[PDB]
Amino acid sequence: NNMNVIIADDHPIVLFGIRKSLEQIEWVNVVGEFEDSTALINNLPKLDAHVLITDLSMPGDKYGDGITLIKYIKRHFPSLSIIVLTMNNNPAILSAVLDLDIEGIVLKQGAPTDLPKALAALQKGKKFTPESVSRLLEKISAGGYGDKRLSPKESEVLRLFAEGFLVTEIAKKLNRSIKTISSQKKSAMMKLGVENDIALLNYLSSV
Amino acid sequence: MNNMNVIIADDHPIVLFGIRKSLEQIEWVNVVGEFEDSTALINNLPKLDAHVLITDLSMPGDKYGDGITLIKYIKRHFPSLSIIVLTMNNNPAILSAVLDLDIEGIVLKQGAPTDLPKALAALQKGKKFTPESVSRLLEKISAGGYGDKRLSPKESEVLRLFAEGFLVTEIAKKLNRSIKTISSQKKSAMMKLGVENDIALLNYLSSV
Amino acid sequence: NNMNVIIADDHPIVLFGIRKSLEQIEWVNVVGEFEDSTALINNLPKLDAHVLITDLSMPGDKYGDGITLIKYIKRHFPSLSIIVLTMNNNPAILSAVLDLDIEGIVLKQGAPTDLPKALAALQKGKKFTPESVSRLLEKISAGGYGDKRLSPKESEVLRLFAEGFLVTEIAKKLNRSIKTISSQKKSAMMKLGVENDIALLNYLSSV
Amino acid sequence: NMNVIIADDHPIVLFGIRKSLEQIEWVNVVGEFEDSTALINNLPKLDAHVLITDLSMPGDKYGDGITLIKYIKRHFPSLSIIVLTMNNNPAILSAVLDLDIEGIVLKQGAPTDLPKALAALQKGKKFTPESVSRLLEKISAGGYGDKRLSPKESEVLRLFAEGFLVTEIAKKLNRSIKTISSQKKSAMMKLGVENDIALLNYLSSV
Amino acid sequence: NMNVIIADDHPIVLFGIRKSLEQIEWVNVVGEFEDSTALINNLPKLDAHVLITDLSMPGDKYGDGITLIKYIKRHFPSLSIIVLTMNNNPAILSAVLDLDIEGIVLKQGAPTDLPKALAALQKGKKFTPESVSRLLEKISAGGYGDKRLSPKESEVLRLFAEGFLVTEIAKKLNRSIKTISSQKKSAMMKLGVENDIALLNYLSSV
Amino acid sequence: NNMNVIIADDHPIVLFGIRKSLEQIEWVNVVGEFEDSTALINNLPKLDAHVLITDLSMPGDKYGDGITLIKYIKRHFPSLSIIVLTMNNNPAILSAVLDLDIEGIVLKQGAPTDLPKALAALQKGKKFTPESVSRLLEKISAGGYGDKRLSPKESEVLRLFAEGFLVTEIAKKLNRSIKTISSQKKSAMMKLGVENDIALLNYLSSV
Repeated sequence: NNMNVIIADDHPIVLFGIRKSLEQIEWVNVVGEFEDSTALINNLPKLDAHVLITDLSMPGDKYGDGITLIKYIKRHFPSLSIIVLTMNNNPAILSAVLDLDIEGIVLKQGAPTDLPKALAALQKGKKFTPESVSRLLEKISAGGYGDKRLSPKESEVLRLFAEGFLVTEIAKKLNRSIKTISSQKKSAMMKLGVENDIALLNYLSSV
Repeated sequence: MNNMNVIIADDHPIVLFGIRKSLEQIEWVNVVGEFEDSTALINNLPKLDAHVLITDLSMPGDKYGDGITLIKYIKRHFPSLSIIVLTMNNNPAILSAVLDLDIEGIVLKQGAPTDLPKALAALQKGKKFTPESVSRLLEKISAGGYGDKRLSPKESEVLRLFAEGFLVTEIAKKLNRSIKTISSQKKSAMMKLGVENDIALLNYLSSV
Repeated sequence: NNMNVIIADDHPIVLFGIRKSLEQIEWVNVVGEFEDSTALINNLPKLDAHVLITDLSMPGDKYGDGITLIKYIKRHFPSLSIIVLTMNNNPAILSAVLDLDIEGIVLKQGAPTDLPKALAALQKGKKFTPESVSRLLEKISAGGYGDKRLSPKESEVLRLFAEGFLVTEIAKKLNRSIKTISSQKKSAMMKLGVENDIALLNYLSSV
Repeated sequence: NMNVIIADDHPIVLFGIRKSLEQIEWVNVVGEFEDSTALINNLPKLDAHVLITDLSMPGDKYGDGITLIKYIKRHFPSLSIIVLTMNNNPAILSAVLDLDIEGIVLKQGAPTDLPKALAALQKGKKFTPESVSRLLEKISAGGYGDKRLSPKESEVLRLFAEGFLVTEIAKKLNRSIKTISSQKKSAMMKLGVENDIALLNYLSSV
Repeated sequence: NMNVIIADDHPIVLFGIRKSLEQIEWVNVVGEFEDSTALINNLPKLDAHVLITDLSMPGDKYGDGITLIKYIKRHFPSLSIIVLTMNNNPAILSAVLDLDIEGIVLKQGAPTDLPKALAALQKGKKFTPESVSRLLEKISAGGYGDKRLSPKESEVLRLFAEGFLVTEIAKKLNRSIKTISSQKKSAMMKLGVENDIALLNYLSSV
Repeated sequence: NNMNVIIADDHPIVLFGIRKSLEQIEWVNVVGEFEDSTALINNLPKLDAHVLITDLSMPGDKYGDGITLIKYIKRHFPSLSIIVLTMNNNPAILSAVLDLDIEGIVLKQGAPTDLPKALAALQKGKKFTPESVSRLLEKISAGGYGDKRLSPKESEVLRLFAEGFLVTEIAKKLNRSIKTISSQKKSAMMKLGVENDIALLNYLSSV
């Protein structure tokens, strides 16, 4: 079946390569290309397509930036399928994009194979997740904070610290020394990526 | 001042004894129970002739929670009880979290000889007690709960766009500045927030 | 069938009155009597009772005051059926008590047969609402704020005022005089029981 | 330089805005509107992301006042908004600031406030003039007035909300019926409520 | 004058509605549409009070059915909506009424219903025809059907949702396994669920 | 690290088997054995226990039944780790018990191997889920409604039906024959376990 597609990307060289790779798929018909979000949004009403392939970092000063722009397109064009094509390999960005409930994400890194597969899955009404995305979602598998998971003893020490126990009181409670629990705490702070107690306690309110 | 019955709880037996002796020198305060652990405190609360509890944060007990969670538990299960938290913990985020429980007040132990009687007096006049020391520690997280040195408008915008999914290079193009300037404003922002990597920065920014 | 009943009232003559009144009903067995909520709550784990008859003004050092005590009993002893017997005839109080999902309210100003009817309805698995309680609920029939409902014109004036229009600007838009809109505004305020514009705006912010 | 759109339906006030912005070299007015429908319909094509707008603007289509501003915020989220208003009511000004916008400028306030607001916006900062802050002091006690409820007043209201009749509050707090009736009456005046149903609804929110 | 927009992709129905409204002197038809894209794209331009629209209108942009109606409500909040539909499923009609629109008119209901809907709108009131109310009585028992769950059926379902086996329920209630199984079957038939998993999911999300 | 344990079960073969299994572990002490929920709740405050091994369907009505009793125990003794033992092999019950956030579940077949593993997992800090539980959860692996997943075509049909398209109008929308769509709807209704359009729509509204 014939699928009408719109491309939105502000990197001319990437846009060029996407156009060329979609021209070799006979059932894909490109009906628009845009370099900023104002032109994209203002023209979506007049173009017959229900697939948008879009990046995250488009310029424009009306309809929001990045994830907020994708949310905006979703709410204002609810029948439009969205594939996000991005160079952002940060795990927390990718999972936040997947929380929006869109067709799929394609990393520009592994993209020669993935974009045609994403479009194939879309034609069959399925979502697509390439190996290169689920690989990066494993780096936030241990509680959303990293590859090195907190040990059971580290987690208890941070739990008591978040409950209002000072290090000496944590030492007194679990029978270990002050040296031991100081290092179990320091170890845990390094894994979470935090430099002081204020920032540690803030971080633990979230998760 | 009218006569006021009081219950005291602290896991340090020497401090518990000390608190009792200080309060026995005040003729309008009468201590009717002392506890070392939270299990015995909770199990005895139903029978004790008092509705004012002065309590620690670091009590042992394997049953009703510990620290802030234990205080929550006491509030829920004994909602007429007035609670003063008497603690050594000076960490601002712990203090504001205890104040969010909507209790009578916090007394820091270093000021207890004068502030603990003032807390009990404020309770009789139906007002909360927050000593100057506690107010000043709360000022060390006055900028968005993360520190005293606030993010500049330029730093906030860089972080905002980073949270939206802009890479540093794309923020530079967006804001029309160099990659060196954006990288510098980001590094400064991360230091003020006290975060060391991007995963930590983005999890932190999911709160705001 | 027989029914075990606990009574709680902090007025000694009323507590005696209730016990004695129920003494006439052969199938009612009074298994406990309380003057304060602390003794009541401390004995509920031990007593086998289907029903608690209680007022709202009991003194108590521990388990809450009034409605909060009723919530407490409903939460911590979830099989206990509750009849609230109260002198409080304020419609918002009675409404808030009925929202807790109890057997029913009986007024101390009620009919001689109201409390016996409530107990009888409970045996049949049904809630009881006395006629006197229904008439009091009619006093807040119009949106919870009173008996006299806001007119369409009054509501439009308050809407525009809540959205930030001055009375002079409401006159211009609605094509009416300042006197007419002032009068409709003054009328709306009297129906809501509100004395100044700050109170009016805070009231409209909630509902 | 900064392009700007202006929306106000009082030509006298619109001249004062256009006059004071003519004095500022780095501001360009690229759009002027008198109703909200024309404003909203043209925002997609206007070469500006800064709007100076009236609160009480005519317009059948997209809402009125605070609701209109929320509508603009939602449909154009990158737009910075400065609200120009004749309304001096503290609760209204408070509710406009809760929208999270660049700021409010009063028409009655000083003539340099709008230049300052635009200058603040250049630096990424909100602007709140002294005239707005002065008016907000009128609701500094819990958003209901200038005079705070005393501890005794608050306890009386708390017990009333729990279902204690005035007679039972008196027995509970060991005081006369006229004392707590007086404290209740005083509390109701500070909140601005005339009867018990209004009082009890007010206490459910806060 | 009440300006009206009409939207239906069945031409027989679309021209029919035009004729129906031309008989009423104070109604002005300002637009006619066969799809939701053209409808939504022109709503900003057209000055209209009311929209008469069906539920199954084509369009690949702004949503389908109920979602299209919600979309129109959010983005054009002054537009009164009358839904004209051939769908007479009570759960659909109930869900459409929950949107807070002017009304529903069934296409197989009487030919005076649409004029009566427009007349009611002009007086500031909602219109619900008797044919719609009759269909709503088919889900009167808790939104699930005509026949309400008995007290005993509800007791059995309650224990089953708590994790009790039928044999355990029988023991607890001093009844036979067959009696409990029969009360369960009967309850499942009233609810319209065919297996235990569907029953539990149905009971948990309610 | 001596671990004090309470057992709550009214089935004698199961109670005996649990105690016998725990007798073999040197660091385990049984400090309570209860055959009804009221005795259990009344004695929880005065026993020094970290772990509760409890039955899902114990007698006693005072504090709730089943899943509701477990939530009640959780809220009133939040530091108490809970292992639920169950004769109920219904997948939807098991997932609802797991949603309570507890140490784990053991089926009735797991008198020997499952409890020592669960208790070892608990001492180390981790949850435990036996193979026998996982195997039964596979029966609801598709969306919580079964093991036969709705196809994309089926899901698109149901989505349009929930939005208020008649079957005739779904055929026009999707450009398929009415016969194909009726067939797709029927098969989708079978997978969900619903018998009429009202149940289907309520199912699609809620979950």
